[PDB]
Amino acid sequence: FVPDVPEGYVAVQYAHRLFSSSLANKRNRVTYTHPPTGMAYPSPTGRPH
Amino acid sequence: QHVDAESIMTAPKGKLFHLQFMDGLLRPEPSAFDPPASGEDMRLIYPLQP
Amino acid sequence: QHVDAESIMTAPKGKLFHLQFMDGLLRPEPSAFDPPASGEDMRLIYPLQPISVARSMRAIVNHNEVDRPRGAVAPSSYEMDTGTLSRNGDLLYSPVANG
Repeated sequence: FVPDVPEGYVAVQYAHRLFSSSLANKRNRVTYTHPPTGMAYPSPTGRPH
Repeated sequence: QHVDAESIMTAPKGKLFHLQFMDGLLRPEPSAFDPPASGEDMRLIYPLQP
Repeated sequence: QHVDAESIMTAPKGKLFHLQFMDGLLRPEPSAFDPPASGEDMRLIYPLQPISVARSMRAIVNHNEVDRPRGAVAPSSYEMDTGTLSRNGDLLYSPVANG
């Protein structure tokens, strides 16, 4: 079994440039910036599929 | 102190719980160059009232 | 160490002084609510020339807000162009353009 990727997902090559330190509510969180939207998400929760 | 969700869902009615809440207003800001720590703080139980 | 202005104005010529300088770039920021301290830091002696002439790199750290810390210094491209040994034995950098 190989689970199929769901309809809503966006393919994204891993790169060291995607991940970075950032301020977010008084913590130096490991933010990921989504390459399409450009939006930064410090939390592992709530990131785009 | 910490209140397990187990005891919250399984105590007899009339048990009086003692939840604690942080006021985060005076929490220190992290140093600008300090590396991010792993982990995410979480809160499962919340009030319905102020 | 500290160099007294007295010794600076009164040493015989040819004395070799050893001044020290702080790089303040990585200095910690004060807490937002912490009370101000009394006092003022001061510096009486200064260079007439750039001092960090040997500096290859600076501030190898991340800043949590900005894309790079101000005054951060990447290594020169020349530190890393292995180039080629030439037929003479002379070292060369890589050609900048073809031919």
